[PDB]
Amino acid sequence: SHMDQSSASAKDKTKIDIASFANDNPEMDLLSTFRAMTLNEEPSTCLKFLEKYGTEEPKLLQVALSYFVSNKLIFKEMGGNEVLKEKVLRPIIEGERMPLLDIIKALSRTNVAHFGLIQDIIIDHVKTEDTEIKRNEKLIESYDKELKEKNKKLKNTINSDLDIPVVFFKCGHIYHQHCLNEEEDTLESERKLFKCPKCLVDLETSNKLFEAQHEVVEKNDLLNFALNSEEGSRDRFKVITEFLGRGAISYS
Amino acid sequence: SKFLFNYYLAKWSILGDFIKEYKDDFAYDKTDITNFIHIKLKHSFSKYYEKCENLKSENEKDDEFINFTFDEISKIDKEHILTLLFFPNELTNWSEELLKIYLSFNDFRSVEKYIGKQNLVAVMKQYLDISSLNYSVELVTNLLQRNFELLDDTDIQLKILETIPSVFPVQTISELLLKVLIKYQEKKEESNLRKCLLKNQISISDELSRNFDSQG
Amino acid sequence: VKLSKAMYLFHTAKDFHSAAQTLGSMKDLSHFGEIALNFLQIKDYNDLNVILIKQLDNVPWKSTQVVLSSWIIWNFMKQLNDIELKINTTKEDNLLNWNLNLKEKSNELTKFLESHLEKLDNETVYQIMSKQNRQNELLIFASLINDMKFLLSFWIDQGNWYESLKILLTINNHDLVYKYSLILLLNSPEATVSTWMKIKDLDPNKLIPTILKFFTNWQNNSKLITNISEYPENYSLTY
Repeated sequence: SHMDQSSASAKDKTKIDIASFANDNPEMDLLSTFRAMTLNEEPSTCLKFLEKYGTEEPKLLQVALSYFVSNKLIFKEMGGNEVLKEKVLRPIIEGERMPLLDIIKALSRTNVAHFGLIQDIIIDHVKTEDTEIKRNEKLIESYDKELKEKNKKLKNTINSDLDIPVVFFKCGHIYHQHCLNEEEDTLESERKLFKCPKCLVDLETSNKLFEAQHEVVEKNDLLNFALNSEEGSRDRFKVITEFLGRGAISYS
Repeated sequence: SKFLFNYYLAKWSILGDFIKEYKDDFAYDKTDITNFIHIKLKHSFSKYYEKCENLKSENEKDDEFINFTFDEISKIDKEHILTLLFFPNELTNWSEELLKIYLSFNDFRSVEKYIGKQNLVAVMKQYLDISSLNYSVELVTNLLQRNFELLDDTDIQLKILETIPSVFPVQTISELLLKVLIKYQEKKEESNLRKCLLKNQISISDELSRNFDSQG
Repeated sequence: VKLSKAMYLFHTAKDFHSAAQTLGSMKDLSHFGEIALNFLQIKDYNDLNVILIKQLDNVPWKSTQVVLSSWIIWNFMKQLNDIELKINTTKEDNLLNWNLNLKEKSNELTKFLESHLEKLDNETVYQIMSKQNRQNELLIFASLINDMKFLLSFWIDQGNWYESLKILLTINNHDLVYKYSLILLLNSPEATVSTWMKIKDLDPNKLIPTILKFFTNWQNNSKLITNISEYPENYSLTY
């Protein structure tokens, strides 16, 4: 078959080539082989192959973003730049293919790209900057009012208030500091096992804390995995902060 | 006393040619305008000024004489250029004003000295008239990178990005675009972190209020 | 009293280089958020890191330590960018020393990572540091944890053929080579052939289709050459 293919020439069959991939399952490997063949001989058939097989071609599209723009002469032969702007750039931008910085770096990897594509990138960056500025302004406006209201409420609560100055246990206990409760030593019971001072021992084993810790760890791991898969595909940011806002610091 | 100085003060053809020759060069970090003037003077007059400079050096405290000399230089102006020889570092003897001459042909040092939050896009537009194939782009990139902290307004940043050249390679502006994007992302992340911290503080206050409610 | 004593310095003196350092001597802390909130407005990365680093000793029931560790990694990374921006804000030697101190801070970041490497391990630092570029820190972290899976891909993408070959030589999996030897052979068959010969543990049955593809490419190159037309073909035949 290899000898016949070497002898054979001037044959064009896009559909037959996909079905003649032996296992016909390695679509990514077939796309890589097609890119290698284009490196050997690029006749703009890569666009036809992408049109014929576009599903799950996000990685293929990312590779083509540099394959079709590897050479300025090849890019000019590849329908100049209108086709890439209409088909390649637009679909990649609208399909959330990758980060804007990654695309900018991939474009900067070349050295003979016209500024018209850079002009479209500048328009997209202007839109993104406007969105980011609006989001930052809204966040600051909310945060200032929230901080002012919280400070006022805390001041009112403190001024509002077994009445000696003391810090009550934040897990269901309260006592007067001047009544010798403060500074009881005993190594602070090692933070009292992250619980209020019961001032007594009732035995009955100890598994609630372990169960709570295991549940918290499992929930955090599941949330991180789901975010990376669906929500926080970019990074744990805006998700780790969200978990921190739930009160992970505890200190109760 | 001052009469001899007035006589010395009493006692602009090649200046235009020298200015044109200096303007011919379009280097981002060439010799300064004062440095270029000093080099031209060395190539070249100033001996009489040096004689006046000897009196000027002895006039380190004669404020009235300094003002009189500045007024005489203004009245003895030569193409509004020779005063720079008499005032190499005495621009306040007689800031919003040097750009007429310092920024006329080319002065990167003077541009940085007289830079500001406003009157920035106009300077970039004026410098864009170099019409070089790539030297103009390189000079614009150097000017942007030199004072990259000057631009700190969203509207100003948008206006600056709008007037970018449309025939320049993306590689030259790639570093600036990446820096701007990174700065914007960092600012957004900082704002989000501050909001999360404020929410955590509000939750702590709410927990304290709930505990107080439990306390009776 | 120690907390109250540091309050006066924080309110008026504001010398967190010593006040927070003195405040860092506290054994147990409760108002961490309140202290951080005031320190947040100060925007002093060093002061925030000093309190956070000491607070990392509070192991607790793990899990949340990673959340604190993520902020610790970000704080140092954010400080480096601020220092880099300040370094790039030149308009000298101390700044170069600060840049050297930034390398020392990077060494401190490596030292901080080395000390608690087992404590903080979620692969999120790689994602966190990726968004801010700075590939040197990512490479150092990859060298810290012996995986080389992402390191090999990064080296292949960058184009360091010699470094990629050196990394692949140490790897004894022989499956990654059997998968991606085609690109390496196409890039430099001469070095690849010697590397494969010296590597051993590579069955000739594998890459047979790759060998055929390499022969076809060599013939295509030879279609327009006379003297060294079959040079890649000669290398493949010799291998």
